[PDB]
Amino acid sequence: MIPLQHGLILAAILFVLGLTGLVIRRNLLFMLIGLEIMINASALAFVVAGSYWGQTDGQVMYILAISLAAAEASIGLALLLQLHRRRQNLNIDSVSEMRG
Amino acid sequence: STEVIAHHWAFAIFLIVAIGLCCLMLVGGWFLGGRARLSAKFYLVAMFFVIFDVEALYLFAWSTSIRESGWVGFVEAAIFIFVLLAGLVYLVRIGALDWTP
Amino acid sequence: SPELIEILLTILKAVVILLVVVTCGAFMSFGERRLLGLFQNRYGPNRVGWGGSLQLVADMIKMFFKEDWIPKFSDRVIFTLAPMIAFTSLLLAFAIVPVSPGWVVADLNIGILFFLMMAGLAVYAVLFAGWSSNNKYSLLGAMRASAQTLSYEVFLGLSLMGVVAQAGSFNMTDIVNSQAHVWNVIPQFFGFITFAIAGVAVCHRHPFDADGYHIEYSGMKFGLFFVGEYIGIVTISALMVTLFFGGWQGPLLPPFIWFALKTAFFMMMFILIRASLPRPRYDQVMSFGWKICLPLTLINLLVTAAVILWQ
Amino acid sequence: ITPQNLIALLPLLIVGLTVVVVMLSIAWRRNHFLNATLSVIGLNAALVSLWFVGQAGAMDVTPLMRVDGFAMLYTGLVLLASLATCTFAYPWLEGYNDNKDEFYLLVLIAALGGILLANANHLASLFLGIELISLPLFGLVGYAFRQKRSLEASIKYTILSAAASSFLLFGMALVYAQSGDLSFVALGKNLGDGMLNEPLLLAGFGLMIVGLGFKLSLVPFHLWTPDVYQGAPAPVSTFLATASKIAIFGVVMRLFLYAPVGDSEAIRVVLAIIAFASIIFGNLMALSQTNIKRLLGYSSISHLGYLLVALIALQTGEMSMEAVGVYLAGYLFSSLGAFGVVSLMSSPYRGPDADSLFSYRGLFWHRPILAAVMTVMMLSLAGIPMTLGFIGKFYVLAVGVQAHLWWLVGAVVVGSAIGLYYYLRVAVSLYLHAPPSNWQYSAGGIVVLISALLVLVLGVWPQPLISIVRLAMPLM
Amino acid sequence: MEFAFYICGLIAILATLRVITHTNPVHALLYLIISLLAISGVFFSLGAYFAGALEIIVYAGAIMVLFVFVVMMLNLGGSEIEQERQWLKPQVWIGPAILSAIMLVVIVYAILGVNDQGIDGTPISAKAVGITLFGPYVLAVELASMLLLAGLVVAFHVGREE
Ligand SMILES: CCCCCCCCCCCCCCCCCC(=O)OC[C@H](COP(=O)(O)OCCN)OC(=O)CCCCCCCCCCCCCCCCC
Ligand SMILES: CCCCCCCCCCCCCCCCCC(=O)OC[C@H](COP(=O)(O)OCCN)OC(=O)CCCCCCCCCCCCCCCCC
Ligand SMILES: CCCCCCCCCCCCCCCCCC(=O)OC[C@H](COP(=O)(O)OCCN)OC(=O)CCCCCCCCCCCCCCCCC
Ligand SMILES: CCCCCCCCCCCCCCCCCCCC
Ligand SMILES: CCCCCCCCCCCCCCCCCCCC
Repeated sequence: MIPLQHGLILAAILFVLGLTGLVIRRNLLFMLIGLEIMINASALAFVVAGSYWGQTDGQVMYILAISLAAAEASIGLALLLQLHRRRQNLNIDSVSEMRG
Repeated sequence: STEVIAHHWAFAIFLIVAIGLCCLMLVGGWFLGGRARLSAKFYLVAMFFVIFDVEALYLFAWSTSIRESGWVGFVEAAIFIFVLLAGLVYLVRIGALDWTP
Repeated sequence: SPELIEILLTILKAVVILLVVVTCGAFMSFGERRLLGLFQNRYGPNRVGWGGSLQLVADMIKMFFKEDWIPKFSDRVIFTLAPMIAFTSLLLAFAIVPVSPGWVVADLNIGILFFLMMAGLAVYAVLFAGWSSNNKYSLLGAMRASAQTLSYEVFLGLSLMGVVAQAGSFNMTDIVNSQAHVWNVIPQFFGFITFAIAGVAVCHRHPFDADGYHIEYSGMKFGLFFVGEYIGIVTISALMVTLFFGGWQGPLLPPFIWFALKTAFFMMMFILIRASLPRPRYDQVMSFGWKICLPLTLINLLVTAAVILWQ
Repeated sequence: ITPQNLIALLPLLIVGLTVVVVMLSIAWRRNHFLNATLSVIGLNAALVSLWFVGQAGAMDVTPLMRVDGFAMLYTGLVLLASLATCTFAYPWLEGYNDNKDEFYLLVLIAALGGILLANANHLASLFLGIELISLPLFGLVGYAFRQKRSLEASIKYTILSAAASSFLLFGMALVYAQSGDLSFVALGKNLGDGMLNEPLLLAGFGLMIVGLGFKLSLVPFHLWTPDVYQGAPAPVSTFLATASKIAIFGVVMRLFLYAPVGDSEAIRVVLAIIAFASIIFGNLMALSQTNIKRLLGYSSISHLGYLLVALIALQTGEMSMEAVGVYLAGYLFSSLGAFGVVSLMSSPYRGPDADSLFSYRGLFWHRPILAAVMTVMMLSLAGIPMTLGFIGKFYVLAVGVQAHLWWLVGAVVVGSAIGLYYYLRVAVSLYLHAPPSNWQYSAGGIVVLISALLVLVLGVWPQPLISIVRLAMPLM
Repeated sequence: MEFAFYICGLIAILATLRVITHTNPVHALLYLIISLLAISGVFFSLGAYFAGALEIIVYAGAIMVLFVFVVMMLNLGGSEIEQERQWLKPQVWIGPAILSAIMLVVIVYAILGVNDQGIDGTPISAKAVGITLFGPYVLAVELASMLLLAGLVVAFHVGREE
C-alpha cells in the first residue's frame, strides 16, 4: 500500500537536509548533528528497502547503521570536547592551520 | 480484523487521553490562582551507556528466538558476551567506570 | 453493529484502566504518606476526611490554585516540557500490562520493548528540568541524576531479557501464559532482583534519590513531577507482577483480584524499601549498577540460554 | 557452518583473540613492551596461519564472507602493513606521556577490518569492514590529540569519513532497493537484455563511489589527504596510506569483478575521468611541496589513480587482477619504506608543542642508510626501472594498452614526468647540505631496509612476485 | 498504515528543517529527537517493528541523550556565533542549499524509474530478525561487537580530562 519510491524519497530528503546542515554551520556541534541526520536517513532507506522485499536484511543493516552512528557520535563528541578544552571555542574555521 | 482494530483504537485513545490530561493539568495550573563547567565523567558515563545499549539490542534480538537458533547461536552469543565482559573489565580496571579516583 | 459496540467497549476498558492508574498514583502518594506513618510508629494524615481520604484532593487544589511561576531568565518550552515527560512516559508504559483475560489496552508484539522505549524517553525529564531552570546547582544535580539513571537503564533490558528468553516472545500475554506452572521469581531470581533495583532506580526512588533539579518548579508542575513518579511506581509494580509473578494466574480468586493483590503487595514493598533502606553514596550507586548488576544480567541470560537449550 | 569454514576464518579469529588478550593484559597492568609484543605476536601468528588457510582451500564462509587466494593475498598485505605500523609505533610511542597501549588495540581492530574487507563478498561485510578500518583510524589519527595538528587531522578525518560513510550507506540502500539482495553477484542479476544501466543502481553505485573514492583519496574527494597525512602521527600515516588504501581497493576490485553492473559503460567512463583527474592533480599538486607528508599524500592520490586505471581494464582484459596485485605489492613496500623513514626520523614523539618537521635536506651527512632507503623509495614511487614500482607501472601500462585506454596511458606518462620532477627533487635534496639507540628503533630501520631491498630485488628480478600473485585466484 | 507513514514523514522533514537552521543547541536537539520519534513511527508503519523500537530505544534514548549531555556540559550559548548568525544570511547558505537541491533532484530522478509493487506492511518481527541475525549474519554480529569496542576505546582515549 505504501510505495517504495516514497520511502526512498523521504530518506533522500533527510539525507540532503543533513548534508546542508553539515556544510553551512561553523559550529562543530551542528556539523555532528548533521552527520547524525545523514546516517539516520541512510538507515531509514535501508529499512524501506528491506521492508519492500519482505526481508530481515533491511532491519539487520539498520542495526549495523545505528551501531556505526552510536560509535561515530561518541567519537565526534569526544573530539568536540577536546576542541572546546584546548581552544575554548567550537569554530571549525579556526581549525585550519594545515594548508597548501 | 475486528479485535486488532478495536485494540488500535483503544491504544490511540489511551495516548491522546494521557497527553490531553497532562496538558489540561498544566493549563489549569496556569489558569487558576492569583499572582503577586562540568567534568568529562558525565560524558564518559553517557557514552558507555550508548555503547552497551547497542550491544544490549543485539542481545534483545538474540533472546527472542533461542529455540530457533540451536547451539550455534548460543556459541556466537557466548563470544559476543565474552567480548562484552572483556570490555567491561577493561573499563573497570582502568578507572573509566569509577566516579571517584 | 456488534463491531462498533466491541470497539467502544474496548475503548471504555482502556479509559477505565488509564483513570484507575492515575487515581492509583495520586491516591498512593497519599498512601505512601499513610504507610510511612505506619512504618514509623505513627499515623500519618488521618484527619482530612474519613481516614485522610480527602487529603489528596486538598493537595491537588492547593497546587492547582498556587501562583504559576517560571524563572525570568529561563527557557519556557523546556521548563514546561520536563514535567510532561516525567508524567507521560511511564503513564504510557503502563499500556502493555495484561490485567486480566480480556482487559488489556495494547496487546503489542513488542510490549517490553515499548516499556524500554518509555524509560529511554523518561530520562529527558530530569535533563530538561535541570537545564531549563538557569541554575548551576539544579543543572549539576540533574546531570548527576541522569548519569545514575543511565547506569541502571543499561541493564534493565537484560534483566528482563531473561524472562523474554524463557518465554520466547516479547509479548506480555505469552509471558504470563508461560507462568502457568512456575513463576519467573524462582528461575529468573537474578532477573527478578535486577529488575527490582533497575525499576527503583529509573524512578528516582529511595534509596536512589549541587541542589535538586526540582527547586525552581512549583505549583502544578511540581504536582506533575510527583504524580508522574507515583504513576511510574504503579507501572513498575504492575510490570513486575506481569513478568515474574504470573500476572492474573491464581487458583481460587478471580484473575483481576489476584493481579490487584500482587500489585498492591509490590507497591507496599516499594514504600517499605523507602522507609527502611539508607541512601548510599553516588559512586557506590554507579558501581553497583555497572560492576555488579550488568555482568549479573549478562551471566543470567547466558545461563538461562544454556539451561533452556539443555532441554 | 562447518569446521572447515572455521579453518577459513583463522586470520579473523586470531586478530580478534589478540584484541581481547591485549585488552585484558592492559586491564591487568599498563606495560608498553608487553602489550606491543603481544600485538605483534598476534599479527605474526595470523600472517603464519594464512598458510593453514591456504591449505584449507577456498570456500564461501557465509552468505557474507568468501575466502580464496585473492583474499589471502590481500590479508597478507594488510597484516604486513599492520606489523610495520606497530614496529614504527613503538619508538614513536616511547615519547608519548599519555597511555601508549590503546594504540595497539586500535591498530589490531583496524587490521581486523582490513581482513574483513579482504574477504568481503557482501554489501553488509563491505560496510562493516569500511567502518572497522575507519573508526580506529579516527582514534589513531588523533591519538596525540593535545597536539594541534593531530587534533585538526582527527577532526577533519572523522567528519569527512562520517560523511563518506553516510554516502556509502545511502548508495548501498538504493542498490538493495533495486536488487533485493546484498550479495555482490546479484547486483545486476535481476536486469538483463541490455537493461543493465538502471538509474537507481547507477546512482547507488555513484554514492558508493563517492564514499570509497574518499577512502581511496580519489579526485575530487582528495583534499583531506595532505592535511590528514601531515597531522596524523607518522606510524598512523603509514598505516592509513598502506593498509586502508590496499584493503579498500581490494574490496572495490572484488565488487567490480563479481557485480554484473561492473560491466556498465557509464561507471567505466566516470571511473576513467576520476583516474585521469587523480593522476594529473596528484602529480601537479606535489610539484612545490617542501613537506614530505603532504607530498606523499598527493603521491598517494596519483598512485591510486594508476590503480584505478588498472581497475577500469577489468572486464576487457584478463591480467588486470594480476596487475592490481603486483602494483599493490610494490606500492605497499614503497609507501611502507617512505613513511617508515619519516616515522623513525619523527621518533621519539617530542610532545604536543614541539614541531614535527621532517627536514629531509642533508639527511645523508648524518643518517646515510635511511637516506639511501628514502631515495630508493622515491625512485620506486616514480616508476623508474630497477624498482618494483616500475613493474607495477609496466603492468598498469600493459592493461591500459590491451584495453586501448589511450587517454589513461597518456595521463600515466605525463603524470609520471611530473612525478619525476618532484620525486627527484626530494631524492637529490637528501644529499644536499643542511645548516633511537635502543633495538626497537633498529628494528624499524631493519624494516625499512628490508622493504627497500625487496623493492630493488623485485625491480631487477620481478618473477617470484609475479608467480605468487598469479597463484592467487578468486572464485569466479 | 499509509496515513501514519505520511504524517510521520512530514513531521520528520519539518523537524529536520528546524534542526539545521536553529541557533539554540538544546532546541535543535529537541527537534532532532522529534524527528527520530517520527522516523520510528515510519518504521512502525512499514512493519519493521524492531526497527521502530530501536529508533526510540537506541537513537532517541541513547545517542541524543549523549548529545544533550555534551551540550549541557559545555553550556553552549552562541559564543560569538549566535551574535553573528552567519548561516542565516542568504549570501552564505545560497550555495550549499542549491547544491543539495541538485543532488536531491538527481537522486529523486533515479528513484522515480524503478519497479514498485508497493510495500505490503506485513510485520517482520524481532524474532525473525533474531533468527537471521544469528543465522546468516553471525560474522556481522561479532564484528559489530568489535566495532562498538573500537568506538568505546577511541571515545575514552579522546574524552578524558587529566
Ligand atoms: C509531547 C507529545 C510527544 C508525542 C506523543 C505522541 C504523538 C502521537 C499521538 C497519537 C498516537 C495515536 C496512536 C498511534 C497508533 C497506535 C497503534 C499502533 O501503533 O498500532 C500499530 C502496531 C500494531 O502492532 P501489533 O498490535 O503489535 O501487531 C498486530 C499488527 N496489526 O503497534 C505499534 O507499532 C506499537 C508501537 C508504537 C507505539 C507508539 C506510541 C507513542 C510513542 C511516543 C511517546 C512520546 C512520549 C513523549 C515525548 C518523550 C520525550 C521527547
Ligand atoms: C617535439 C614534440 C613532439 C615530441 C614530444 C616528446 C615529449 C617527451 C620529451 C620532451 C619533454 C619536454 C619536457 C620539458 C620540461 C622539462 C623539465 C624542466 O625544464 O624542468 C625545469 C624546471 C625547474 O627549473 P627552473 O626553471 O629553475 O624552476 C624553478 C622551480 N621553482 O621545472 C619546472 O619548472 C617544473 C617541471 C615540471 C615537470 C616537467 C614538465 C612535464 C610536462 C609533461 C611532459 C610530457 C610531454 C607532454 C608534451 C610536451 C610537448 C610536446
Ligand atoms: C492528526 C493530525 C496531525 C497533528 C499533529 C501531529 C500529531 C502526531 C502525528 C503522528 C503520529 C500519529 C500518526 C497517526 C496514527 C493513527 C493510527 C493509525 O493510523 O494506525 C494505523 C496503523 C495500525 O497498524 P496496522 O495493523 O498496520 O494497521 C493498518 C491497517 N490495518 O499504525 C501503524 O502501523 C503505526 C502507527 C504509528 C506509529 C506509532 C506512533 C508514532 C508517534 C510518532 C510521534 C512523532 C512526534 C510528534 C511530535 C508532535 C509535535 C511536532
Ligand atoms: C494498580 C492496578 C491497576 C489496575 C487498572 C485496571 C483495572 C481493571 C479492572 C477490571 C475488572 C474486571 C476484570 C475482568 C473480570 C474478572 C474479575 C471479576 C471480579 C472483579
Ligand atoms: C637505480 C636504483 C638505485 C641505485 C642506488 C641509488 C642510491 C642509493 C645510495 C647509495 C650511496 C649514495 C652515496 C652518495 C654520496 C654523495 C657524495 C657527494 C659528494 C659531493
